[PDB]
Amino acid sequence: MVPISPIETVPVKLKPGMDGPKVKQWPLTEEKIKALVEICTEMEKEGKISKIGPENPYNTPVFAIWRKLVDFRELNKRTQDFWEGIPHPAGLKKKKSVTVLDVGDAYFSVPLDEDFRKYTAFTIPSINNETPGIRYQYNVLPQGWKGSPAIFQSSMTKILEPFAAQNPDIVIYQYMDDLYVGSDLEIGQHRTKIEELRQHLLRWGLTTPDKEPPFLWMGYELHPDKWTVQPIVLPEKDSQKLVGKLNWASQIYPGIKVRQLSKIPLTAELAENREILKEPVHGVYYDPSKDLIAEIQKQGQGQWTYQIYQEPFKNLKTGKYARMRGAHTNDVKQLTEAVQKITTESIVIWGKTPKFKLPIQKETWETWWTEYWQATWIPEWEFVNTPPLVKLWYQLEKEPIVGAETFYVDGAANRETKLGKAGYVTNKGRQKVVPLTNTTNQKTELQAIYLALQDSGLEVNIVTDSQYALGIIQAQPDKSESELVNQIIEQLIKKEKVYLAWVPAHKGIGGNEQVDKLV
Amino acid sequence: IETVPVKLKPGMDGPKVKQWPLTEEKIKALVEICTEMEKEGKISKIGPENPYNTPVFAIKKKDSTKWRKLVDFRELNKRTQDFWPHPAGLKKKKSVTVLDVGDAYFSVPLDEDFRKYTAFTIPSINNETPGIRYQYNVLPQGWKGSPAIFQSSMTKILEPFKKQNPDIVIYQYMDDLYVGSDLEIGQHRTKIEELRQHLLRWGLTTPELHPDKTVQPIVLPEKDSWTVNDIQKLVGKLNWASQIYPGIKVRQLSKLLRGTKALTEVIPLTEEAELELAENREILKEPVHGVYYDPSKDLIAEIQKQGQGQWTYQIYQEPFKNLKTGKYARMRGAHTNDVKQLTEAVQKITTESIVIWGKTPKFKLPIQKETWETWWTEYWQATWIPEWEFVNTPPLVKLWYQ
Ligand SMILES: C=CC(=O)N(C)CCOc1ccc(Cl)c(Oc2cc(Cl)cc(C#N)c2)c1
Repeated sequence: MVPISPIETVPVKLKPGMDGPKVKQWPLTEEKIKALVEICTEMEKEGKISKIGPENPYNTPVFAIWRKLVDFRELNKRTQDFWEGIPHPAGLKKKKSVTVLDVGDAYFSVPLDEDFRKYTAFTIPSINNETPGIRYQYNVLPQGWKGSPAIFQSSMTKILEPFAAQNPDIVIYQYMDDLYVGSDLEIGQHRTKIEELRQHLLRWGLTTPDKEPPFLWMGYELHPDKWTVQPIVLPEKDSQKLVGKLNWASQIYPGIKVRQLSKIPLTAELAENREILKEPVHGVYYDPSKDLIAEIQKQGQGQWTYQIYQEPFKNLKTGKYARMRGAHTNDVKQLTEAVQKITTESIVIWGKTPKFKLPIQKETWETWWTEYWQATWIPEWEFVNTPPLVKLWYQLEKEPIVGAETFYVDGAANRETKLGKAGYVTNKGRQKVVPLTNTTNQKTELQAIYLALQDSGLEVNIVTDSQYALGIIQAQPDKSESELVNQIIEQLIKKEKVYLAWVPAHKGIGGNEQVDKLV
Repeated sequence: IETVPVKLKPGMDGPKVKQWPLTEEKIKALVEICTEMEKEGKISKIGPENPYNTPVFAIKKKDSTKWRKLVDFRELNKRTQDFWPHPAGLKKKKSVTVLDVGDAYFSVPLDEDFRKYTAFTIPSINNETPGIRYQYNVLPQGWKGSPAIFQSSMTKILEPFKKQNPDIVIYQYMDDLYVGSDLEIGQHRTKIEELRQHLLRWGLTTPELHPDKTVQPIVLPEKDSWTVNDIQKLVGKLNWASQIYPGIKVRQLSKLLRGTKALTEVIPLTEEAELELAENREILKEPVHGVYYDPSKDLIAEIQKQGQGQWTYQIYQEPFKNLKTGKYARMRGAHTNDVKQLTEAVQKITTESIVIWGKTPKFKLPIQKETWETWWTEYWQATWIPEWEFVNTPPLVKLWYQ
């Protein structure tokens, strides 16, 4: 008899105002009852459960498949909440040796809070229901109870805390009923330290017996030098799962595209994706001594792809970013948002911001943020000359243009008929009014600006009273849902100088020709 | 000596806020800070039976090269029961100094039943190890109940200094003391050292502000030659101001804009137009009519980026009834970083708002949520944190404040 240190129990209580479970035991067959009786007798002989009298008014149903299955769904619904994020392999650091240990015997060795055991009561029905069924309650964390994973991992972590503190030269990872220990020591010293851990676990009475890499873990394969997703094979079909698997493959296979399949057969086929999703690709592990680099490319249609690496051509991981769903957008905003996501993902996985390589000129970025009406910022980055380059497509003037014709524009529409008009008058006497069907005030205000853009020289001043149109153009979109806006954008790209001025409507500002447009 | 009873609001549970990702240097700083606080008994490890959580991070205050722990107690503060005064003269004082008195709270124990609600998590890089989980034993920094509880002891340490210097206005907001004096700058610096020494005698350990000249006037250009464009922008600004000031009129000025003229053509002002401009000027010199403060309503702060390191802001409770407008133009290690500038502007506007009204405003930030949420903690230096929302549509009115 060597004295075993007791595992401190975790105080557990039921949700407030809720009482324990009271579920009726399902009728069982005679052979099932015999099977359960044998199991529970060995479990009782082991300490996992204990017979109880009839004062206990709680019950949870039991089944057999033998194996005992206690259905704790009801007790889980009434149990308090517990403090509940998985590693990414590109964050792991290589180790010379990595050993695995089985700590499944410790799961049934973690006691349950006494005052809560009564809530775990279950009844084995008796043969022909002519005696009272056998009554048991749990003394250990029941597999299937709400608090078992959180209490189990928490108890193991407290046990391993002194060992990890006194051995900074090793690393311990807890996953399911197995512990993973790695180090960079010589194979002799590393196997020594594993024996110390078994000794240390014996101080709490935990028995470890005496996987082989590659490890298969959470959909990955972890090799001593590389990692990759578990084999992903694109499917061959004539007539979501392809989305999830490509999204899962996107973290290592560069260039996955999921927009049209994310968008009922149709086309997609890009949807081959096989080119890469058929050749095998692997990521490297993290080396804290080398710098961390992230590179982004524009792929089109709001899609972006990126690689994070430390040495050229050996990626730690890869990814993609999709444009946010909106009415208007531009490339710089998207690239900014992609930078922010890669920034947060990198802080998660490596605890630092990567150095960025971006397809935008330094001068383009400076023009953008100094003139953008919002505050904006991307962390340290350098230009990489990988087309397509992100660029500004147009830039409005800050002052009226001398010698450029002045177009006063206006549009208006009837809410009932959907009939309206758009047009302009200029200082040279140029004039136009177009009649329109199936329109709104908003569309006619855009169309009036469009007309001025079409009918003016390379330099033009445009005067509108549309707060709606100025709201859109001041957002500096390079692409829209509205074909009207996209046609205005295409006209703005062809101009040399555009000055857009706003005036208040119906205040008597001249040229503001609400009368021609409302005729 | 004896913990004060504390409870949450009726029908409300403790906070359960996700911890956001921290860099490795911030994690290490928190590990060292928290290990020390555990030894001092200020915090204690907790188990899986505690489900609550409040975010934590680390900062470096001004003129200090030491990391500091900041807890984002905003959720707990909202859910913490109101605890059963604001000096109108602090805003009128010539100068006001701000002293961090946060360590004082740690000498006071916290009600055992409430501690579970102060839980926080030091996170691990790459989710490798489980988060280090702690709860507070003593009054924590940034909790709204910490000054409310400590207030009785604070009056005891103040009353000697207060009787000795009765021209000094003293105010406490969260972890800060605001000490204002109508004296000269040398007279202030000495008295603040005297107050810190007086605090150090009671065991208290303490590791520049002057009022603005309240609502900045709306001003109109004075030109000898107006182009069509000049007059269009004037009429735009006058139309806008008319939502705020009653008798603003634009008829005579708009009449000049009659016809379809070139934007750069000079228009001479008629004599009726110059009088209308002059009447509008005079109107604009007077104050806005019927502008009061209501402590039941929230304060709203709007900020506009004007470029070249200039920022305009307005505080108000009701639209067009500004209680305070201002302009912040200082770039402190920020001339290349918009977000740092915005973060410093939000902290200055919040401080102004604490002095004037003793509570923080709700900000409307000219920035996308995802950019702001990625970066502001990198430049934050205050022990409180206000609320904010995001404006994604460019306000037309930005230049009318420029
Ligand atoms: C010798 C192998 C090696 O160097 N490899 C695998 C790369 C680095 O990888 C490590 C290092 C150290 C530990 Cl302790 C570890 O152990 C784990 C971690 C996780 Cl997240 C899951 C499993 C499983 N299932 C095992 C892997």
